[PDB]
Amino acid sequence: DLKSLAKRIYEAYLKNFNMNKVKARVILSPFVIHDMETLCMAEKTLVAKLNKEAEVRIFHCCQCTSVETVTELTEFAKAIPGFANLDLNDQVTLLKYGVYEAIFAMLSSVMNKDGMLVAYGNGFITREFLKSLRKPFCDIMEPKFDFAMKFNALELDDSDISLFVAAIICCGDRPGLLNVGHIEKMQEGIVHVLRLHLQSNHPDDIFLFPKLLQKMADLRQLVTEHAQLVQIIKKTESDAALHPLLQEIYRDM
Amino acid sequence: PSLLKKLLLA
Ligand SMILES: CCC(CC)c1nn(-c2ccc(F)cc2)c2nc(N3CCN(C(=O)OC(C)(C)C)CC3)cc(C(=O)O)c12
Repeated sequence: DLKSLAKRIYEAYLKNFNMNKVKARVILSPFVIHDMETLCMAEKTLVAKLNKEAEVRIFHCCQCTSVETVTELTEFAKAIPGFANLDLNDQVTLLKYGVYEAIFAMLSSVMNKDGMLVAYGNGFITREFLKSLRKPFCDIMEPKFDFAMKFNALELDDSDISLFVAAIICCGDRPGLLNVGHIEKMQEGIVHVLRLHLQSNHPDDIFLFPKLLQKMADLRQLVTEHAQLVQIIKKTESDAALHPLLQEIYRDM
Repeated sequence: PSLLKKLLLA
């Protein structure tokens, strides 16, 4: 049913994602990590003990956050009408190429010009401290901040983002898709519902929808360049062991 | 069998 599609996707968004825009905006208005001293201060309370370099510690914390978000995005996609009806291989393909586009889109909700939220809202790491790290760890979030700054200027809310993320996942352009025509039909319904929602929620910007279409293309390019950084770390950083779920996602992308 | 299939089959 397309009459209740926007309400159902928004509800699945609020149900499955521990962090959203209205929650992050409340916190951003919370320990601050701005140097090596405050980083160790935060890790003493938010990380458990069972030694590696600080760049690898932030790497493992960030990749762990991605693993949980992939699980949330999987459950979110299950609540999208028609997704569970696809073949199991098609569901894998949609998530494989879609999760990181949705992750970096959703990352904008916890970012401002000065930094981003970490540790489920309990910490705030500054933009300069991330740039002050050694290469290639300092070249990771900088293009994400740049994307987030232009994306946040659109002033979308969780109701807009929920439909945006749904359109990202249900993309008939992913390589190796089987039921291309039916997934394209699913995308058409979500995109059309997103079009009407943007018309009602943002009547002051009647060209907001083509703006969001360009952000979808910006995200795919941001992800492809991000996967190149993943391979650099995988090949030239032994202490940065990569999570098996993330190994499977980036493999053959 | 892949790990992404585990999250989808659950
Ligand atoms: C390129 C290697 C790769 C490891 C697979 C990686 N290295 N770093 C990194 C390392 C050091 C640093 F100083 C800043 C960053 C990363 N940050 C990510 N982001 C994305 C989700 N994340 C979040 O909070 O997600 C929401 C907002 C809750 C949805 C923030 C962290 C995602 C990835 C990733 O490719 O998996 C990643």
